[PDB]
Amino acid sequence: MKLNISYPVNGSQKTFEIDDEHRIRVFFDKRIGQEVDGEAVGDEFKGYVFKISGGNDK
RNA sequence: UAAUUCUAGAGCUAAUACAUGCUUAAAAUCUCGACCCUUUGGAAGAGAUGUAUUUAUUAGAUAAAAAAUCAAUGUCUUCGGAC
Repeated sequence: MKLNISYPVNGSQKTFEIDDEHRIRVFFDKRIGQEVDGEAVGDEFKGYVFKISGGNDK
């Protein structure tokens, strides 16, 4: 599953690709318009606050 | 996404698009009525009046002559009020 991630202060954006299962399910059962924490998924994402704003299925 | 004039997230800037919003003659006429001190009174001041919407109520005259009359008045006053 891809991850279209964007930073709207610098204006840059970057995609990301992750493969396992257990890091994903923090996202699960969430409507869009709320936040998560990247420490649940990423050691490179310590302290990071997100928000979910769209997707596309298979 | 195998795919069709399929489309998602993030970042910019316009209008005869979208949303708001000022300017201006003088006159007249109505209602309210500070006061006034009086007869038969007259008055400051105030506000109202574009067009469009809806309802109610008036004008939108007309076939041929002259008095008596109830008063009011325009007027020469003829202080009669006839006209």
